[PDB]
Amino acid sequence: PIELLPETPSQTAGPYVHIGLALEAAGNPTRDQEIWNRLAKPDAPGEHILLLGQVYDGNGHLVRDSFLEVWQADANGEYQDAYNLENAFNSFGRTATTFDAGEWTLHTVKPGVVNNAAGVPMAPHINISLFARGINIHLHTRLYFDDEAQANAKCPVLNLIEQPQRRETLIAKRCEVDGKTAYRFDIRIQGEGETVFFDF
Amino acid sequence: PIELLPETPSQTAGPYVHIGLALEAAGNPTRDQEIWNRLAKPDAPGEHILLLGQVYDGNGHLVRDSFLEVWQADANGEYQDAYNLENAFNSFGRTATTFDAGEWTLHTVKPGVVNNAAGVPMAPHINISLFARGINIHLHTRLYFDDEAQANAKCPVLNLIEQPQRRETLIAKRCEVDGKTAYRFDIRIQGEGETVFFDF
Amino acid sequence: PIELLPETPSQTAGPYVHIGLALEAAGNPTRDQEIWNRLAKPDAPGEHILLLGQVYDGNGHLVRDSFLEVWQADANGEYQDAYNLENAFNSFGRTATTFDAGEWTLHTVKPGVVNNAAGVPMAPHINISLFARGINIHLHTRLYFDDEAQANAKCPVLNLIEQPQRRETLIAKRCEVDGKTAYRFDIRIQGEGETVFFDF
Amino acid sequence: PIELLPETPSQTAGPYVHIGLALEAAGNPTRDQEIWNRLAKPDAPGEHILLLGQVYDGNGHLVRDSFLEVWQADANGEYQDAYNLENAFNSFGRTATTFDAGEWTLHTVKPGVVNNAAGVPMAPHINISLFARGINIHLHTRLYFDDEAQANAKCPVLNLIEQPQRRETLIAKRCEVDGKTAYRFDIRIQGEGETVFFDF
Amino acid sequence: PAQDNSRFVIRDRNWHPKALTPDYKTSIARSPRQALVSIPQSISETTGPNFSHLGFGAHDHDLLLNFNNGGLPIGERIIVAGRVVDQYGKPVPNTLVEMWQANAGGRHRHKNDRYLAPLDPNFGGVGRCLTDSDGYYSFRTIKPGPYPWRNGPNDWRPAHIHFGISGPSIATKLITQLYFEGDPLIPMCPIVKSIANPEAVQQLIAKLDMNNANPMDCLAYRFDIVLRGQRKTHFENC
Amino acid sequence: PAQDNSRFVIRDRNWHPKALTPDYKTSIARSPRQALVSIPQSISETTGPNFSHLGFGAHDHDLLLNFNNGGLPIGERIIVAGRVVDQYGKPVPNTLVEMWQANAGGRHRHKNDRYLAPLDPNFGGVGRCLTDSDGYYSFRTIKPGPYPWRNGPNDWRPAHIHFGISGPSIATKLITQLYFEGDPLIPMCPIVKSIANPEAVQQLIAKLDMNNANPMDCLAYRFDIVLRGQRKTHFENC
Amino acid sequence: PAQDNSRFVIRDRNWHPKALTPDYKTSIARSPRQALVSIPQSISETTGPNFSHLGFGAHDHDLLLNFNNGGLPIGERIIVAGRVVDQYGKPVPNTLVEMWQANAGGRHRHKNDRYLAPLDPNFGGVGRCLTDSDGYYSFRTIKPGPYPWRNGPNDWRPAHIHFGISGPSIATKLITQLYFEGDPLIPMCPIVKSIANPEAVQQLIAKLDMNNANPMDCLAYRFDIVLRGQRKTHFENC
Ligand SMILES: [Fe+3]
Ligand SMILES: [Fe+3]
Ligand SMILES: [Fe+3]
Ligand SMILES: [Fe+3]
Repeated sequence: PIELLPETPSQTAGPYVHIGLALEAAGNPTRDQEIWNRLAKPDAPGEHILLLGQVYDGNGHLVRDSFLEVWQADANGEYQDAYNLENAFNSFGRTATTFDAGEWTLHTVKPGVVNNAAGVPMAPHINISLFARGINIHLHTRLYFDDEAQANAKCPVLNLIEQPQRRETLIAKRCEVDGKTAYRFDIRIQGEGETVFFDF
Repeated sequence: PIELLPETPSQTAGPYVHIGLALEAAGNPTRDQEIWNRLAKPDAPGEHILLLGQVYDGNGHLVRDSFLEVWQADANGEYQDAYNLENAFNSFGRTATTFDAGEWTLHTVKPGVVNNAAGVPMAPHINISLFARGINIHLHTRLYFDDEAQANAKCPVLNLIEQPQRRETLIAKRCEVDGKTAYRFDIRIQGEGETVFFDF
Repeated sequence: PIELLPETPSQTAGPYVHIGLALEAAGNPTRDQEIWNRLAKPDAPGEHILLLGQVYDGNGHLVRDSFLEVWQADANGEYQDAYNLENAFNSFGRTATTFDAGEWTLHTVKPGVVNNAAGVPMAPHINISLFARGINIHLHTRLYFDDEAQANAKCPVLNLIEQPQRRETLIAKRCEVDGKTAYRFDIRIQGEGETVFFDF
Repeated sequence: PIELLPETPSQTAGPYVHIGLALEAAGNPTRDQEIWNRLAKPDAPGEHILLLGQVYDGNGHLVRDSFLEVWQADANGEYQDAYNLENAFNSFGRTATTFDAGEWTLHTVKPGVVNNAAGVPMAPHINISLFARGINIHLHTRLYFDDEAQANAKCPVLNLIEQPQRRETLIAKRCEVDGKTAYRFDIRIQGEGETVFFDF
Repeated sequence: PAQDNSRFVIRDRNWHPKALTPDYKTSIARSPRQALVSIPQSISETTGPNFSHLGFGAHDHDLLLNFNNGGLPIGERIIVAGRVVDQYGKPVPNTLVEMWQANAGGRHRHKNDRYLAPLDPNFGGVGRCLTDSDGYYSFRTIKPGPYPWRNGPNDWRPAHIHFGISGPSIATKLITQLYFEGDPLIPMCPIVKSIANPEAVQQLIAKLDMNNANPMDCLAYRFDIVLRGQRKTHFENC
Repeated sequence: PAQDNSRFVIRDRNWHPKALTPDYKTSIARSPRQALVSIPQSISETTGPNFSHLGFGAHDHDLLLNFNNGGLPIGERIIVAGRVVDQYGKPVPNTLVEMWQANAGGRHRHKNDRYLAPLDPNFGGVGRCLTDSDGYYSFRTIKPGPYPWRNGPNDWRPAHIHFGISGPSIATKLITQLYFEGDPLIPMCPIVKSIANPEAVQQLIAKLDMNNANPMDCLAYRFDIVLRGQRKTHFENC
Repeated sequence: PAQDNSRFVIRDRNWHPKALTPDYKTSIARSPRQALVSIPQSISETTGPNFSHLGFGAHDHDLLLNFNNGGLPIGERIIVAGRVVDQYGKPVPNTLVEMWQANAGGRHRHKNDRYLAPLDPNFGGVGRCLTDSDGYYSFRTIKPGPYPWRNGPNDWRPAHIHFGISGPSIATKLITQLYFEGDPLIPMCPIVKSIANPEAVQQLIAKLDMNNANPMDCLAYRFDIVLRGQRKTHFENC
């Protein structure tokens, strides 16, 4: 067959992933410019939300040395690629769970609708990549919203999952925290209730 | 040591098994003569029963593309090996579970008793082979009856299973479907309550 | 691919082919029973004919150490396989060109019509195999009759030949010799006017 | 020594060459634009000629599945390389002989004179490439004109052919078809009068 | 009625694929985590149906004609033939052989096949036949096309045909897949790679058979299937 | 008008097939018995048409749609793509590439094809395309089936597609055939065996290209064609 | 906004480490037991952040200086440099490369590192940089030392430096570890041994690069990274 050069193999981020990538959460001084958990400056368009969740292992213990990167469209269904700390909105951001903060958070806006490669709209989602010690190659998932039930039933992606129960693990449950709209999205890596992870 | 020719290797029966083995079911036109689920015709001797079950995977979900082959003695405990669609009793049959049918059913008579190689009687049992996608080599099991507790307690095959709670998985439960005597044999492929599978 | 045992390779019959196969034409005493040039006893059915021809090489010189075997249906279009020197007709026979006889002959009957594998009639022909020194693997040809023009135009075999002129080389020209119907069929092995040879 | 990448090897154009290169001819529907046999449109400058020939094999039989590509200077002796179906003159064309057409024809103007690499003029010539089944690599030839005897006698390409009777084979014969000036170039592939073929 | 006079060679479960072969995704939730319990062979295992009296239609083995809707299927005409023998090399006579497959383009005639390649109006995809006295079987069909499936992101099944074979007993029944000689998809398919030993993969590649082909018509492939060796019982219960 | 500024590497006639290769029957009466006369390269040989302005239809390279009679051809969907370079490795931009082939079953859409396999109502069999600035070309089609022909008694052509390539000059134009990777018919075909060196046979086997395939849709093969190297003239007439 | 014009070559999950690799203890509870669900690539997977306008400090690729409490770190001064290409060998310009590593002693500047090797007060451990127009990146740093960890009773990670590379999309983002030429700890570590093919391991080893070293000042190592291949979309929804 035709053989290309091989991709460099993945390796675990390890316990000290924070020092290269969450300088604050390692409790080390920062630089002038850091990629972090504020996607939306408070004056950006769309519905402002707060995301949070916990990450469990197969024994049901909290994973507190975990790192998350996210990618999502703005409120109009557009992916803003030029990262800049001066934009009102960026489509990328990073967040982490710590020994102190067992929980992660992210401040952003509910993403609008994007179409897939066939022109079919997917429901609002945020793409999530999860790295931590013990994970050899990061895990890809998607975060969807419970108040979008209809778009969720028609999604070409959520419908590639055979079992209806497994679709429920990608669904974040709406709540409120200090008068602000919040969604909780917990990740179970292994076991009872395992979140669905994707390949692409 | 002495080597014989090796056995062609098994391959899964795949998602489309019905197209070649369960014609009606793939929703295709049939041939004049098919190997199906009526093992006994209404004027056959013995007690008429109806069996049914559902097939589960490791996550507690139905296996809707399974295909089962069964082999059993008639009512006086003899294997009718000459298959014929005119005979009143065939010892062999075939059934499937479909997206439409989550359940398989088989119309037969309760089998009689046969001896093992050592001369010891076995409790009434149907021999079962199971095939489906994701199964690389088929599985072997035996369906026993719950109202044949004394014969079951002395069967020299059920006794080869070390743990008692494991012998239970092999016991179809007497019930009633349309007021006609029935037995329910559910198969759990993997997990809690996994059905015992054999090798011989 | 699948490989069978190889066929034994051919070798030239050589100059002395006559001694094993034309004992008379080598001028050696014969045995009680010889396979020869009289296919038809004079009282056999059909139209009695005399065949003769010469065999040239590529330089136009006569080949006088040549050996021919023939196979043809009787007058009813039937191939008589049981060779016996007492039958009125045999479908096989052998003949040869000598230093004395530069010409070969055969006494037989015009063959009736046979069908090919698709049921289509071939025109009357005699199959000829030619062996001699200098020929590594014998040559197969067919002898057809000039007074059978119509059957010849419809023959599935003569029509497998692309060029119309090359079909003419398999056509024997009718003549008479001492009041007896004769056909001359000359073979040119090579060169101007080369007879067509077949593979099968 | 220095080795470059080797050239993909040639393969015969086969019996079905017309299906991809001479669409009308395979008796198939055409596309809006085809590369065919009219090199000059009626209002193109130069003397209009019509060429035709037949193609022979080694046995003196017509080659009815040949396909020819030609390349020529216009009337002032220039190669118009930009192919366009609107130009009044294209230097390139394509023609074929069919079971229907034993003959190819090409509608062009007599070409002008061009110099070789050394500055010496060549006699008017059409460059020809020939393809057919049984030809593994195509053949190169040049068509010259018989009424251009003086230019032909001094052409530095015709003079590279050692034997004079061989130079003749390259000379198309002036004739008349429908009272329109024509040249006849017959090709003999093999044999007596074999056309000279080139390599460059 | 059938008699217990036979024993069958125990299966080599390292030769056959294992239950759990994770690269073949579906197998994760479909395989037992406990061990198979081992049982001595009795008459329940050593007898099996005989299908000699089954009423076969004239084109049951002839996929070029058994579906037919005034026509010929499109694709490579091929005869697939072979012989069924046990591990000792003994032929296996009047055995049931079933097969099924996709069409030339990789589409299966079944509701669940959502694949873009079209259905061929003159092709069904099923065949059956009983082996002769010498264990020979044969069918005629069109070579299936490879097809994509949702396992990994750009996984493609090599061309194959599925086979079922009953044999003398239910201890001998097998379902397998024939692949075709030289298919560069073979080494990449996770279902094929579920077989650990490469010499076992080889036993599933039907080889091009020119001696069996019909000149000017159809090619042929040969596929010989070997079932568990059958022996007579000796020294039992003493 | 075209200028003589180029020379082309002389052809290796031992690399290419010879004229007379008797196992390929037709070649007996179709090959010259005298030697090719050798000529220096002039402008007649080093110039050739450029087809940039040729009016190509939208589906000219797309055999799945260019014939179409309310439908999709039956057979393996494949993209065949590659690159055209000269012997020095330089790409060959805006070159004409033509191809033609049989259908899935080995039948050609042409009067002379008398073969029993049927015509596919949605398939033509021709395509063309111009290479891009980098020398890339590409088409989409169905994998042809092999077919029988009257050469020897049970001779079968392997699956192939025919190719024509113009290149920069008439000295570079070539017609060839692509075969597919692993086809057990390849080593047996007398037309393929007309090429004496096995490394030259290799250059005609299009290889399976999974990185170029469209997941859940069509596979791809790669075929790179190499034309005579082109150089600038140096030290000529001194 | 970003546009979906690209497709990425599918990853080989047999080349990367598997999720469950038992000798690497922490992976046992941190790995899916269910199969990864394949999905087709869309604009959500095919676009990613571009860090061209992020504002890098002057010393962010310079670990000898970016922490600095008026002094130089202790340890082998080395330049680590290389190039980032895709699987087609195309450079990946303007991509973000970030790296983190321990000090000359195996100690990380992090609260959970309770290891007895001291902190180096002039050393932080982090850098970042953007590749150039040609795919080149570069760092100045001190060679890290090996450290022990609580996995088996006497396990030691070889010297390594962590890298995260963004690439053009989130489909290409990758986290890996670079190892040093000839470190005899490499073949012994369970984290390295989670990569099953040894050639794949070989790609993680940085080679001593003397041509790039500064005489009398610092050695150099070379590490090139290969990101998933990027191709244009072709023949999509016809
Ligand atoms: Fe580390
Ligand atoms: Fe299949
Ligand atoms: Fe001798
Ligand atoms: Fe062809």
